[PDB]
Amino acid sequence: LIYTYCGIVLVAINPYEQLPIYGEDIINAYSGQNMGDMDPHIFAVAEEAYKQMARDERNQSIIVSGESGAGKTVSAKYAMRYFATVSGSASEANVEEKVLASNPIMESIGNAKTTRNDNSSRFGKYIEIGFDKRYRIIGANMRTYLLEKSRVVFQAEEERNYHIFYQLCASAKLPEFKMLRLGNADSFHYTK
Amino acid sequence: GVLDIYGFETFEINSFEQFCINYANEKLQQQFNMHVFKLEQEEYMKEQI
Amino acid sequence: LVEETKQLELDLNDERLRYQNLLNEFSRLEERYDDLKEEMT
Amino acid sequence: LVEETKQLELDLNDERLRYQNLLNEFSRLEERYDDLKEEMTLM
Amino acid sequence: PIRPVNIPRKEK
Amino acid sequence: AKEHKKTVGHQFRNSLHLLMETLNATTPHYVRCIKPNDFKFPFTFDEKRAVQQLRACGVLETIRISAAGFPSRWTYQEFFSRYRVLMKQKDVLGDRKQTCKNVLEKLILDKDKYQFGKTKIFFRAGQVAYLEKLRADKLRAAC
Amino acid sequence: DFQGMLEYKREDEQKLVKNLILELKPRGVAVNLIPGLPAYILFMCVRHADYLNDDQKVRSLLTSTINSIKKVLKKRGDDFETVSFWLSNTCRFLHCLKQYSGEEGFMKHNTSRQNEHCLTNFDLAEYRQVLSDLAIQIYQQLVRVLENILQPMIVSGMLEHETIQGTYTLDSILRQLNSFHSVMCQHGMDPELIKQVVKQMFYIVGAITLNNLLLRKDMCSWSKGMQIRYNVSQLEEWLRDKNLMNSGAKETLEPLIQAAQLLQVKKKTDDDAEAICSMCNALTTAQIVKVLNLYTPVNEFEERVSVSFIRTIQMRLRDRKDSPQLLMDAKHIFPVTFPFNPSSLALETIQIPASLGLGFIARV
Repeated sequence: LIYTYCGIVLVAINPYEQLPIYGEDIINAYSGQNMGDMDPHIFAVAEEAYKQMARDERNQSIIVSGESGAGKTVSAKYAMRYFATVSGSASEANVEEKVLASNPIMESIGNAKTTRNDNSSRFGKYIEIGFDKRYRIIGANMRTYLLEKSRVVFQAEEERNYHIFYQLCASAKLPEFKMLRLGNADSFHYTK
Repeated sequence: GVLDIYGFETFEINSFEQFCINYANEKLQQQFNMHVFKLEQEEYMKEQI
Repeated sequence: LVEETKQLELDLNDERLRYQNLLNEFSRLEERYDDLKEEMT
Repeated sequence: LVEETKQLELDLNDERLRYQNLLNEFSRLEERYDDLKEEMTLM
Repeated sequence: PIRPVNIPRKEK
Repeated sequence: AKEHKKTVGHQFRNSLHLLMETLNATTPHYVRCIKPNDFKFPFTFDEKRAVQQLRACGVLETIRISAAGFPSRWTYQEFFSRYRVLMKQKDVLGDRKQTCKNVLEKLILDKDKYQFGKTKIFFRAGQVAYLEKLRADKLRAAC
Repeated sequence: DFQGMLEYKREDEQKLVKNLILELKPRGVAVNLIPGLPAYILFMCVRHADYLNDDQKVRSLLTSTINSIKKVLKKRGDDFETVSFWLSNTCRFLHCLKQYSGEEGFMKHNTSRQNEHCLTNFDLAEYRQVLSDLAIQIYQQLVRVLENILQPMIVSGMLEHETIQGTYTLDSILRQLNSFHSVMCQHGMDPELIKQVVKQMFYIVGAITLNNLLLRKDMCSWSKGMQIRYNVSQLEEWLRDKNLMNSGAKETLEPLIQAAQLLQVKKKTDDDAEAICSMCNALTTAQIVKVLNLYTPVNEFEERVSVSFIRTIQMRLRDRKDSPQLLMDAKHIFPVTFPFNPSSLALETIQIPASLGLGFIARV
């Protein structure tokens, strides 16, 4: 098991595997359930967030801390998927699909390989998801804080610059990038 | 709102960014402690104890 | 055995024709819904 | 009889499930059509 | 007219 | 010119203030992940990684703080169902609240050990283990 | 002697149907006497129009009937009794249409007096197909309504409640099922349809129970295995009361029974592990490994499951190659069929009651 209640806190362990515990069947099973009655899962805290919306009607916050991009990003993506599945608004569901597909772009432009993690968050991210009177999603909002400065120009041993640099360097063979005169990653001082 | 920040991580060598990371994490922990204290007294006054 | 095989094959044909007819009617209803949505928009 | 009936009834059940699902989407499109009728009556 | 309905006539 | 006068630390402080106000305006929920091992291969746990990451998270401090008070909580119906063996037939009555309170008082001399409540009784560290040990001994002797 | 021709003003024909469909309610004792008064009346009116040989008029009548039934299902679909009564009406209408359309296969087991009432002018096989489709739709809606009613019921009634041998118990579920069975019996379900519906609801409740027990760890106790098995019993003699062992609900139930027995069985030795693998055929390896992983010793003597036992179970049953789905399809709907059930009622002798107020419906 990865999840465990620690008071109100939830604790997880990075399993490095894709366990099927994230099936949408399990997601709808978690729907309409009291806190802690099921086994621990972030689906439970998401359901508790919706229950708090029903009761107090005040905005919710879910905070993840610990290792950078170990279980944080994947858990946040699971939470987003849970919210999209519960709301079930076609245009809005497309909105969270865009958000999820974009998460790689901010990973490329704001995250980099480190000794701790090859996909490690190098900046503080904050994502707001709006809600109408129907408690349905209507929009999203991005906010960033404390981006690393040295990473742009300095890269430690076995540590890369922002993933976008290497991604564009390896993809420099595309015709539309040809006039960019971009070589491989080793051809530039910000990536070698 | 979901908040995604690396936790209490101290590298081998410290810098201004690393100190800012530690201080921000300490502020987050302070908010955690105060809010959980608020909630625990909330439940302690919900019940007759 | 022969009678049951014939009946089951007839049922298969009935299922096929019902499936195709419902597919066609589904396409028609999709067209009508799309046209009404476009008129509203 | 059981062998042959089960052999063909597997496909029978699959086709019947598809039939029922198609009826479900027909109901959904009928609900959408009712919504469009309500919108038209709004004007 | 949501469902195309036809009436077959019996041949006596 | 104000932004250029403001230092990087000042901008970081302002951003922290803004997010702090945003968080305080909302109800928070807290999830933490622990890296089991440095080698990152699946399903393998190391004590050193866990203890260092718990020191970083400081979860142990919250644990001990809750342990100082009454961390363990037990519902009246839950307690009666779990502790029917230690529950005496003569003390069994319609209202399980007072009967279970009396049984707990008989079994546990110190009042401070247990905290009586309207719905659940709260306990200090050792009472759950003490009661479970007594229950197990009684059951095995009877069997 | 009057054959039962139903004469009415065609201009107010819509009024007619809204007197028979919208205005009519299942609570009326008149329809409660003989299940299917609206169906018999509609069929006999169609037969009278066939005597008049008015294809346009019967076409309009059938279209209006279908539209009104759809409108009732839309506005009043939440009512269990209403949808049950309308399903009765549709089933009886289908059976009567089969019995006297003119297909000799249906008259193979029909009385000559009934055969005299057979329609001759024209056939309605395509109308039969449309009616069958609407019957499938109303059946699905009834299943949805039953599931909606039962959804909060099962968790409290089955697992949370402690059986003694918002609060719901096993007896509450039994009473709900008895009320449902009475509702279908009084409305005039075909007994085979009753069996199918009972099988569907049993599958639903079993799947819900399995999902809840699989997702909950504390609920998984060797002590609760006896309670689960005893409840399964209580349900099976409940089925014995209705003599529906032929229905097949027990076949939906064996997954729960296998899970309960597996929990009750001792898991110390691999010699028992092979027997468990043999007996736990219905449940896939995913649920098996999960339930063994999450087992909890309620009492001191019981011990946690060994990882070696887990490995033995995983390697022995790897040959099954089961699907990776963890939870059963709660929304699954089994295919439903409508076998033809002939009615021995004398069509002409049936008369309208005064309660329905069908004065404009003249009997000839």
